[PDB]
Amino acid sequence: TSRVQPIKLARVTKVLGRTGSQGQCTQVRVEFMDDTSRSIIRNVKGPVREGDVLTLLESEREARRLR
Amino acid sequence: VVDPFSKKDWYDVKAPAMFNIRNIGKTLVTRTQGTKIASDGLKGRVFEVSLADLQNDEVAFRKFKLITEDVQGKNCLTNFHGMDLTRDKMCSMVKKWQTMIEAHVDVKTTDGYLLRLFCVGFTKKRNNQIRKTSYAQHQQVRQIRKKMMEIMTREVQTNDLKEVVNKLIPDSIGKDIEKACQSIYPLHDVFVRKVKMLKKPKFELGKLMELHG
Amino acid sequence: MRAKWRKKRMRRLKRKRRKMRQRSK
Amino acid sequence: SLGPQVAEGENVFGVCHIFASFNDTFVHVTDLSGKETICRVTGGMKVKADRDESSPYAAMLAAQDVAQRCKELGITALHIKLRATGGNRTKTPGPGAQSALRALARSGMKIGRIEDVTPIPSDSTRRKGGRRGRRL
Amino acid sequence: TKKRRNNGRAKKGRGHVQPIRCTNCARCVPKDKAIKKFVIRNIVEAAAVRDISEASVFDAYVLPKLYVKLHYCVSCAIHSKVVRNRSREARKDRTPPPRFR
RNA sequence: GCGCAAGACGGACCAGAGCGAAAGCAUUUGCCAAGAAUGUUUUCAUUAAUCAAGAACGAAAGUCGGAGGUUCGAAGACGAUCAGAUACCGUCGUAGUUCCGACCAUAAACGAUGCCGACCGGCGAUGCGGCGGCGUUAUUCCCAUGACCCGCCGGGCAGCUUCCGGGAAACCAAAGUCUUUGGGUUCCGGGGGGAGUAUGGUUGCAAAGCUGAAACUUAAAGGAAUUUGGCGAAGGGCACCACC
RNA sequence: CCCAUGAACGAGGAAUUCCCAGUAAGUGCGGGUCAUAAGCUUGCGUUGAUUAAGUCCCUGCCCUUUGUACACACCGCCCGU
RNA sequence: AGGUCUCGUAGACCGUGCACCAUGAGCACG
Ligand SMILES: [Zn+2]
Repeated sequence: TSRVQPIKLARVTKVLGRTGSQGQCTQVRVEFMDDTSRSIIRNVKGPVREGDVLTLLESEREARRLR
Repeated sequence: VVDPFSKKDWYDVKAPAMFNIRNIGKTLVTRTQGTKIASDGLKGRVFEVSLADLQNDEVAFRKFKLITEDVQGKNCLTNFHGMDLTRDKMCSMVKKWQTMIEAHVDVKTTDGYLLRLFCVGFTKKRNNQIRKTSYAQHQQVRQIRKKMMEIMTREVQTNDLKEVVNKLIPDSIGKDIEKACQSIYPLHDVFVRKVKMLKKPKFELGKLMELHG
Repeated sequence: MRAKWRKKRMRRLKRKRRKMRQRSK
Repeated sequence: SLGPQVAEGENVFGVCHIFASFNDTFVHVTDLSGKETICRVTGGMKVKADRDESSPYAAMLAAQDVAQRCKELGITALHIKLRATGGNRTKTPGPGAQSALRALARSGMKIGRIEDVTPIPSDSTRRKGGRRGRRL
Repeated sequence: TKKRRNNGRAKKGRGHVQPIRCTNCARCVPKDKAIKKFVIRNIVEAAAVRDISEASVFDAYVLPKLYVKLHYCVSCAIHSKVVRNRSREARKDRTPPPRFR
């Protein structure tokens, strides 16, 4: 990479199904505080409520399958 | 033993005056090592360029062939060699439940240029059309093909290469074909698929001077 | 035993018997 | 050896021919004329195993090596010429092409127009194998 | 016994259909019998599209697509999970499955 | 990357679409010749379908003469796989695969359903020709033309439903109109093997093709469709004696 | 029961077991065995957590569909020299 | 004159592929 990128905050909206081979990961619809328009899908680990605020490092990538 | 990039040069290629931006890239060649010269080895090169890298804001999926045949030092001047289309556009235009019409015309310009004009053509489903087929009869296809043949052999023999290269930059021949063949079958997707150049005249340097302006 | 190779072997046996008959006479 | 004019905001353009089969990955970088190559690396250059010649990891290693090489040479803008094995064989590109392209982009390099230039035939000769095919 | 109303193909008034080669295999399968796959994809899909998006010299540059057509032998079609098998009453559904994803 | 030379093949458009008696037929253009269907208040007036002898055509492979050998590739050579491979796999590779003429007449040549003709439900689309009727377009006015829409007619490739009916059932607008058994007319089958074998005739350069038994042996060999079964078949569900 | 003797053991490879709330774990006390008798088992009580409110990846089980020349039911039937 | 237009959500594939299968000694009872 060799690039700098600021930490961008996030906020979940609706919980989705739980992906992963053993069901470890979880899909969730997650949305940014400072950019109200755009909303992406990210793979999260751990128990998530239905509206808690989340901290995200990279906002470029998108969620996928277990692979 | 020695690094091969020490005895190298750098040269600039020039688009002809029919285009807008004369700078399209740079190439490199070795020095005049021994008896051989670096002038002829820089000659036989084909420079594939896109239309958007030459003009400002137009169709960007048109490709052009440029070939050099004269050098004077730290500079190269090109010439038209052919016109092609990108593969993704060609694969995107073809689809099921429609007909494809293709023809090729061998034409000779006012100069010593034996070109070869290709074409495509695809019929259009109407807006209120319920039928999923939208095919055409064979004689309708023959008439449309003959119309394309006479249109593409109408506009080349009476005029030179420069203004027909100027005419090839926008959609002119395809729009003329689509306007002409509207009564036979309302096709919508007309393009000149490929332009191939077969014969070269005797090369003289004044044409390359006045071609680039 | 499918019929194709059985017919092939029987054809070979018939050819052997016929060519033995023509070497005998 | 280097670009003579100063690059303030502009860039120089070469082409990079990626050729990805199902058992090898070629990264070949050539000038805009198409005749004069500058440096080439293959998937067998960066691994001592004949089976991992078409690998995402070998593609990343080859892409990083060729990106570094054209970085000291002085080319920073690349045109991608992607290619499969073509011909009468399959037309789907190998899995190492995407990883090689991503690793070439991750090195800090500017690209231009990308396309596929695989040699698709109209109708070629008979395919390799029998009528019943390569059954296993 | 008779399995289908047709004979696994679409030949109704022809007798001979120009055979084609398989993609994974090299079987000489007739054209109307082989399962045809037409997939529309692009060069990069999710793992490198943003990485190209902030590494391109042209802004708003749409990625070109790749268009290929695949011919599958029946054994290769079952083995690659392209087509499955249904019950007796559910075999006579000529509609394609709903392509949600 | 630039050209040159040779041979093969015409993708994507390509369809439960078209033509042909059947094998079969896909770059453009030109020439010759043939044909279905549609239309007809044109002509002849019973000239009609089936057909033993006889005759033409007939996929691939195989044979006989030569510049053609690009690719692919029976036999053969090599390396692995394996307990054992002269099999699955990989690299070369002869004869062929290509053309011109002379041969043979065999396929799951299958819609596993001879040909002509009459009758007996509906529906929605497809291809050809003809007919009728609002509207749009080849820009704005008027005609017919091509494209589109709404119906109808005749022939054809086909699709969905059923107490019309049939069938052992799969299924069938034909495989229906059959004990309430007769429209006309060719070929062909009599348990399973032996056996498409022996012999004879016939055709062919050959390979083989057609015609085609007996002795002996056997109580079964077979066709549809249900219930757990068994899949190195595909899914779905459950479990801290499974996992995270 | 009393006094001396004071070894290995420095948190253990491959592999593997048990467990979602007064639970695991630490801790002691009863009963069985008993003339003499608990490093076992069954009950009782004290202190008292980390993690999770899912998955079919592994290990097994169950169901549906499909194929069958198998029905003493694949440890089945079965071809040839 | 305002500055972050409003509402709801599958948008999920993508170096992923597997060798090694020979044989079944038989089989009740009314
Ligand atoms: Zn295959």
